[PDB]
Amino acid sequence: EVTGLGKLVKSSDTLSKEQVLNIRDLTRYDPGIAVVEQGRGASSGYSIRGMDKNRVSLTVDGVSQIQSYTAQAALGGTRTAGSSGAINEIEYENVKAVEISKGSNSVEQGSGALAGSVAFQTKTADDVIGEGRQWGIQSKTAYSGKNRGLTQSIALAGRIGGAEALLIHTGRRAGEIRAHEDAGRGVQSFNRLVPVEDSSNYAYFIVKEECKNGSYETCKANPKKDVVGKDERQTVSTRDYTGPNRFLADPLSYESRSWLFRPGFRFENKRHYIGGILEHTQQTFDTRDMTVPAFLTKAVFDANKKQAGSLPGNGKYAGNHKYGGLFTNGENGALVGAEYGTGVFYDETHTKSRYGLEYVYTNADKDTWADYARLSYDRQGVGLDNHFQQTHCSADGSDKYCRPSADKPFSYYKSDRVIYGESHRLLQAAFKKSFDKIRHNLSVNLGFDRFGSNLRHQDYYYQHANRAYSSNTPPQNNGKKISPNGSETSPYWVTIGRGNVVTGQICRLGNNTYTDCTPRSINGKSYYAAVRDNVRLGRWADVGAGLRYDYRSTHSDDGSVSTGTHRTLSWNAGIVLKPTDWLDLTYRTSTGFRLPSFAEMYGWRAGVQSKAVKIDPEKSFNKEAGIVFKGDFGNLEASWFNNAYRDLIVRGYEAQIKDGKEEAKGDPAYLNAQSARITGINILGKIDWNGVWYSTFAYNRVRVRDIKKRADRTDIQSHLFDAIQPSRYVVGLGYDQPEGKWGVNGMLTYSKAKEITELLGSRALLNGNSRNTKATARRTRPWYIVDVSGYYTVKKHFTLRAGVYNLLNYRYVTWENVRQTAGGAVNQHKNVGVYNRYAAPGRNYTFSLEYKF
Amino acid sequence: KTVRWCAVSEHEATKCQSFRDHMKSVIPSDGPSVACVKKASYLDCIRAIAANEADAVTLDAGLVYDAYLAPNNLKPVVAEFYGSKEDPQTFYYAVAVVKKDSGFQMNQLRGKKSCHTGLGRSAGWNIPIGLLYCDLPEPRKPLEKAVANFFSGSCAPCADGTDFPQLCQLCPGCGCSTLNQYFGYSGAFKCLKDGAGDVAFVKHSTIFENLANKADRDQYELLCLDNTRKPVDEYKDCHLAQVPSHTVVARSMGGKEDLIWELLNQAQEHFGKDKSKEFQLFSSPHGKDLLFKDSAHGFLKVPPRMDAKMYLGYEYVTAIRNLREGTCPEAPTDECKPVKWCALSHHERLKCDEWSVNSVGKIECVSAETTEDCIAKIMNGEADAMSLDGGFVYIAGKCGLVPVLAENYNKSDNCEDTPEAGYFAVAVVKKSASDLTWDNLKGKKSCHTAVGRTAGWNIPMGLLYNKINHCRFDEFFSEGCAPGSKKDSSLCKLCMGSGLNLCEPNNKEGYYGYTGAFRCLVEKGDVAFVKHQTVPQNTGGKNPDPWAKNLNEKDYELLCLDGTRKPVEEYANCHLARAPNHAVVTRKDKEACVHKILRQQQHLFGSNVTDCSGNFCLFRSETKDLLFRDDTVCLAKLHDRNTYEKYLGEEYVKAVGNLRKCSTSSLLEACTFRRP
Ligand SMILES: *[C@@H]1O[C@H](CO)[C@@H](O[C@@H]2O[C@H](CO)[C@@H](O[C@@H]3O[C@H](CO[C@H]4O[C@H](CO)[C@@H](O[C@@H]5O[C@H](CO)[C@@H](O[C@@H]6O[C@H](CO)[C@H](O)[C@H](O)[C@H]6O)[C@H](O)[C@H]5NC(C)=O)[C@H](O)[C@@H]4O)[C@@H](O)[C@H](O[C@H]4O[C@H](CO)[C@@H](O[C@@H]5O[C@H](CO)[C@@H](O[C@@H]6O[C@H](CO[C@]7(C(=O)O)C[C@H](O)[C@@H](NC(C)=O)[C@H]([C@H](O)[C@H](O)CO)O7)[C@H](O)[C@H](O)[C@H]6O)[C@H](O)[C@H]5NC(C)=O)[C@H](O)[C@@H]4O)[C@@H]3O)[C@H](O)[C@H]2NC(C)=O)[C@H](O)[C@H]1NC(C)=O
Ligand SMILES: *[C@@H]1O[C@H](CO)[C@@H](O[C@@H]2O[C@H](CO)[C@@H](O[C@@H]3O[C@H](CO[C@H]4O[C@H](CO)[C@@H](O[C@@H]5O[C@H](CO)[C@@H](O[C@@H]6O[C@H](CO[C@]7(C(=O)O)C[C@H](O)[C@@H](NC(C)=O)[C@H]([C@H](O)[C@H](O)CO)O7)[C@H](O)[C@H](O)[C@H]6O)[C@H](O)[C@H]5NC(C)=O)[C@H](O)[C@@H]4O)[C@@H](O)[C@H](O[C@H]4O[C@H](CO)[C@@H](O[C@@H]5O[C@H](CO)[C@@H](O)[C@H](O)[C@H]5NC(C)=O)[C@H](O)[C@@H]4O)[C@@H]3O)[C@H](O)[C@H]2NC(C)=O)[C@H](O)[C@H]1NC(C)=O
Ligand SMILES: CCCCCCCCOCCOCCOCCOCCO
Ligand SMILES: CCCCCCCCOCCOCCOCCOCCO
Repeated sequence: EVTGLGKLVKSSDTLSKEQVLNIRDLTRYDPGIAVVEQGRGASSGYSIRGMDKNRVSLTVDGVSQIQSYTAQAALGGTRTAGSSGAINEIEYENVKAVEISKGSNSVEQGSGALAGSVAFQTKTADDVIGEGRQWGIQSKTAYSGKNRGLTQSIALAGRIGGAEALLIHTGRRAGEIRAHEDAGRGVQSFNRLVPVEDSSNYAYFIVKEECKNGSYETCKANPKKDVVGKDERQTVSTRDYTGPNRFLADPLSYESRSWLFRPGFRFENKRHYIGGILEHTQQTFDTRDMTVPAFLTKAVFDANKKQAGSLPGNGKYAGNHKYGGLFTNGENGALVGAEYGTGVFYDETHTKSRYGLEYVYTNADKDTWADYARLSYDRQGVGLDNHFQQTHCSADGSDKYCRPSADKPFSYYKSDRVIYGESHRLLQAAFKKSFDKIRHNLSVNLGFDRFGSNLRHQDYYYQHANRAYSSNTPPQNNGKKISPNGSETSPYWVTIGRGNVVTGQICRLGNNTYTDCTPRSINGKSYYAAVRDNVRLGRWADVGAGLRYDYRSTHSDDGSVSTGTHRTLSWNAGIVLKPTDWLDLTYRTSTGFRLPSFAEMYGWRAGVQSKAVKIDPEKSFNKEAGIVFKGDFGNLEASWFNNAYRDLIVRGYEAQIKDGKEEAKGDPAYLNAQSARITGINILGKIDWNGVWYSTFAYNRVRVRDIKKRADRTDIQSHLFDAIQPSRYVVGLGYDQPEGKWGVNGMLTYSKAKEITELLGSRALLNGNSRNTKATARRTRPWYIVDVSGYYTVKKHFTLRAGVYNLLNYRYVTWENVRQTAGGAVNQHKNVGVYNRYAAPGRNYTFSLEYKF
Repeated sequence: KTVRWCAVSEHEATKCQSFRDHMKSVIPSDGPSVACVKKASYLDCIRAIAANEADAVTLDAGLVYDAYLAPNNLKPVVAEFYGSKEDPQTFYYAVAVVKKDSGFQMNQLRGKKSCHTGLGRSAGWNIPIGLLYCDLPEPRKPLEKAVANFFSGSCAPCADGTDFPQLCQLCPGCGCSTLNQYFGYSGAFKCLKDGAGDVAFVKHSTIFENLANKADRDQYELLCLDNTRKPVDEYKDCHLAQVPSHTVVARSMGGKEDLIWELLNQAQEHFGKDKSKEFQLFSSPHGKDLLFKDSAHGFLKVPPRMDAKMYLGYEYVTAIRNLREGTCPEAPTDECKPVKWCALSHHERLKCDEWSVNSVGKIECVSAETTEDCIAKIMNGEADAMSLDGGFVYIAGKCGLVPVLAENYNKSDNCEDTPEAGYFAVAVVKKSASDLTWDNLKGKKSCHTAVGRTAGWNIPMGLLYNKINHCRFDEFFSEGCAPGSKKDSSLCKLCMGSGLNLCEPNNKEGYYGYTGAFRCLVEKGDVAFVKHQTVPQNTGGKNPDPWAKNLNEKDYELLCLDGTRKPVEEYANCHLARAPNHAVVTRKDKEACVHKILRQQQHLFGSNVTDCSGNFCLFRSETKDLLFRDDTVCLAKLHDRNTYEKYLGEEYVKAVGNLRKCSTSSLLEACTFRRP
């Protein structure tokens, strides 16, 4: 049947069977569809048919989720927060089904379905309440060894009516996903500045506070000698090392809590249903960036001197506290001491809140004008809270809570929080009716959404505690004043007091850089109307078609935001010829479009006034032909696709040709600049092995073809296809007992290497000029792994699960990991450095205990 | 060596004699001779000097521009100064006078009513109309009809009242005499004072010559080109254009120039010149302003490095060029044209070329031999911007340029909003070398980076010029090393670098530069005038070379202006003066655009925010420090310190000046001739 081919459906049961707990487990055996790493342990949506992030739509119960938002980066040579960039991960313990669509799909999922779409539907009371029972309670509890991840879930559901209710609570705590034990084991060295007596014969001083009787004249008889820094070699474990040449991923501390409540009422007649929905899930991704050297070295002290010169008080110290003494320039005018190590932290907080009401009209028998209808209202909010923190007030460490204080001279702290959020107030009408011998299945869908996008920038300040110090001319005694030179007989006259703590607010208003903490607020309304129809043309063929209109209007107080009206037209059509040798000849066509994102609308800024520019939507077109052999053996499916993207949005310049020569006009802006097409192949099948158990097969191979840039644009980096998941084979062999008590499964996955052509390119200039550029510094090698899983149930009640993943301890590095280093990656890693840290996990175990009651 | 003049009218042909009559005074052999040559028009004179049958003609600014033009390239050499010597009216100022608080700026002249001194006149017509030429409504030919439809009624005397009625709306008929109440400088001003017009185009002096009272003139203002107003007594900082009154001009490269001055100066002397008897050169028995203007008080020599366009000025040249060539963009998009950067070497030009390519046209490139040649190219408009050290910001500022952006080296979140103060120029001595102070510095051996450089020369000799009023620093110190000085001077008596590189401002001279100057201190000299980072830069091992490997910064102290000494880290209370970091400078009419684009460029190719291995980086260079310093964090905008005096600081300004007027820079000399 036409609706839907090119789909990939997974149920709640399929999920529990494959023991998927992480977002990465979900498409683990589906080649051609991958999860894009966010950089700090989160994720930023999916990657299909060459495109990723905001080019594949992510929906839950008809409501789109958060857009990936990346704020323009800060100048100044310091570490900052930036926006999260992530897209919110769904709690799988709340979903009944998942519908993944490859290729364009805007008629179904609207804006954002350029290259594909991922749609989730939430569970109901019936998914927990058994066949002949009035209530029910389920209980999944799982441990995943690869990230020391415990997950616990309980689901309550009961019905006395009439009235029904569903209540689900899920708690998850995990850590960093560990790597192969050999990749990143061992030891490494680094330097650390330590105090040493200055050898100069002019390095003498006394301090006023240490002159308890008399004065300089009497106290100079006991001078102290200055101190200087020499660094010393130190060796630590790879886990403890801080610096550029890092062997292990940043330590992650992950937590998730999710609440789902869904009350409902069945009326009389049994064809009327009102129901509410209440979801609140929150995740935290807290890391420490170990790429940052904790300890100061002589190399950086000398560097600062070259620029800033020596510092008053250097080498001099209160009491015997030699260490010291040793302090140098930080950032934001701070002086930082060698006795503390610095630490950098990111505390990300992802919160989704959903409140919705629905009315559902079913009708079988089918005597009224609609066999199915649904009115729904949904208020959703998603917030990504990214809190940067830098401390230099501990011996490492590293402390995230320590602060500069008078008793801690030469300490430092910086805070920076960027909060991104979206809201929908979506009103959806869905009607459905079947007409007739040739049966027509008509479908209409209405939509109204009042939406808003908001980025806040706050808690952005520094603090330091610079020491109270002065070097003074001693009192005259007697005759005339003598300014000392630091000799043993003429030591300096110095006073040293405790540090004075200073705060600086970093935020500015209306200056159009990263430090502009004027909230970026974009609001709007939107409408969609969609008519679809699929007909069964006898037994020989089925034909489907769909049409959709989308309107979107946006406003911002900020006149520089690319704001306006869009009206796009989406349509699809498919055919399934069945000459029935139990083989189907399939051919489908669908359009896809993506409106300018909220980050693209805000535009590129360089601390000067910007005009707003018009942005047309990205568009795509997907032709796909396929053949499937079905029968007693099961089925074997193959398809060839051709997706053509157009009006791709990139940062560049408008171009025009005045007197023969082309030239750039306007500002650097986000414009529709490029088109690109991709072709490929998919094989999918399952064998029955009869034969007189089962097997699975899957294969994907994407290729890039034409890449044409618009003649009215320049400074256009072509297109690095680093998003494309490398060609992969995944075969399966497993046995399910017909009784349904136990089962075994074996999975073999083999991925090709990353094609170097997919990450190479050039930047177009004028007139025939260009510059060759690469996406990453490295590409990945081929690899194969085997997973073995099994289960056992004790009749409806207890059911145990166990999986050994990467049985052969194969040491390899995944491409999806290396992608994080690419230019253009959300929260790109730099500068690597050593690629050991991107190693995939070796042999790992997961265990799940499911209870029904 | 004979010097032939040239006269237009047959009346001044007789005025040109003597000749050998009342000028035959103290004639050697072949030198101070003056002949007469007759030609019809003023053009014929310059066309004659183009050959050789003429050598010297005095011209008004309009013809000075004509004489500069090809093929007969003529250069100005001598000017008629008026008034005092302390206040020589060599140039006048074209000015726009308005009533106080009248509510409009220079870019809002459209639809207003104008008062001119007369059609075709310099300050009253050519300059303002020339400067407005592009804003005029097409067709811009004929010019009168265009101006008439740009203003809402004007008094343009000496113009045709019938063909161009609107140009006589404020004065019916356009009287070309005193009969017209609104004629000339005073007449145009009256047209404003009465309220007939909203703006009067006259000379700076006009309002002071028609309004004797301060309170009366307090009711008037001036329009500045930057779209602000200023009081009428600030014309020097608020004028349409500066213009040379009467300028004598020779045939550039290929014609007696120093002989012409030797004449005209000697011709002053013997007031046979004109402030004794016979014959007063300036006044004529049969005519007015015959050979020279009667208002003249004598002559001054135009500085060597002064070409015509630099002499007439950017504003004037721009206005007249518009008036003649008439070339204006038919598509006035009112957006920013490419910024033309100026490169000082092949390596700078290479990097600039790469930048221009990566900047998709927003940056273009021009080269020049020296720093001063580039500044002059920015002045005349052949270039737009370049980065300059504090020293060259002072001279560029005396030449009418402004700083747009400062180079910043501090790592901070708000780098691009906060301009850094800069560094400190200090005097370094050894602690062992007792007894040294700033007072008894006379007779000691000094170490300078190079003569003419900011911290190494200008500032220290600037503080010392207020001790001994003479540019003989050679005879103040015992000896020393100041690379660039005369070979027979005492400031080369202990340099190094064999050959002819001895005492030469380049790295072949081992004592050139900050580093070399400090090396001079530790090996030969006893006091170095250097940067406050210099000593730590070359101690502790940062300088791996043998002469500096074991050196310790704490072996050295600093000379303070109060006669005391402090260690090298106490520079903040022991310096000569504060100097600013490098700054990008440009013309005033480019300030906004340069500001806009350079800030855009650093967000495209800035320090971080890009992979410097894979792409272009603005702040990285194939050798060292090309275009900008290599440790530039970002370019910071300038609010308060947007002028050269405010950017440099009062300490720097008070320090030099003196040493100025005593300087060697020929560019500074040239710009000082125009201001003042
Ligand atoms: C880049 O990089 C570079 C390099 O590094 C850098 O630079 C640097 O910097 C630094 C600083 O930071 C420095 O150092 C410094 O020095 C000084 C001195 O020296 C100097 O000299 C001169 C004079 O002498 C000067 O000049 C100046 O200038 C400046 C600038 O511009 C200015 O400022 C400004 O101004 C303006 C105009 O007017 C305005 O005013 C504003 O406001 C400002 O900003 C000024 O003014 C001037 N002067 C004066 C003074 O005035 C030059 O510049 C030089 O600098 C010294 O002094 C310092 O000191 C430091 O140290 C010490 C020890 O440690 C400490 O302590 C201090 O001390 C004092 C005395 O004793 C004190 O006072 C006191 O006070 C009290 C009161 O209390 C209190 C309370 O209680 O409240 C506390 C607090 O804290 C305070 N403060 C605050 C902030 O808050 C307060 C006060 O009031 C305030 O004012 C408020 O606001 O208070 C009593 O009452 C009395 O008064 C007394 O006793 C104080 O306190 C303290 N302070 C603190 C803060 O604490 C500290 O630490 C200090 O800091 C030093 O040493 C150097 O030199 C430099 N270098 C160079 C090359 O330049 C930069 O930064 C960068 N850049 C960027 C942009 O990034
Ligand atoms: C924003 O933008 C900013 C710019 O605006 C950015 O700042 C810039 O960033 C730069 C990089 O951070 C920064 O630093 C520069 O770094 C170079 C050094 O090069 C880097 O890489 C080196 C190689 O990796 C390395 O250096 C050495 O290398 C040696 C030799 O290998 C190392 O020894 C190794 O160490 C091991 C360790 O032992 C074992 C061990 O642990 O025991 C065995 C053990 O079993 C294993 N463990 C395992 C296997 O598990 C380990 C393991 O193998 C290793 O860990 C693997 O990594 O090791 C042994 O001890 C053994 O010795 C050996 O194997 C040594 O350890 C390395 N040191 C360090 C610190 O690790 C470093 O990683 C280094 O970072 C500096 O040299 C630069 O300085 C110089 O630059 C120029 C160089 O040519 C020079 O310029 C000259 O100047 C002179 C004078 O004027 C003139 O002549 C010219 O002008 C010019 N000359 C020329 C030729 O042109 C000059 O010398 C200068 O000093 C440079 O400083 C850079 O400073 C800044 N830029 C600026 C302007 O500030 C920044 O990134 C951004 N900021 C932010 C916040 O994002
Ligand atoms: C007027 C806005 C109403 C829309 C809110 C609907 C959801 C209510 O919960 C919001 C709080 O939940 C946290 C999500 O963060 C806020 C998202 O909305 C802000 C973006 O404009
Ligand atoms: C424009 C040309 C720039 C070249 C960019 C790519 C450089 C080549 O990459 C090297 C590929 O080798 C990959 C190494 O990665 C895995 C091998 O080691 C894995 C450890 O298990």
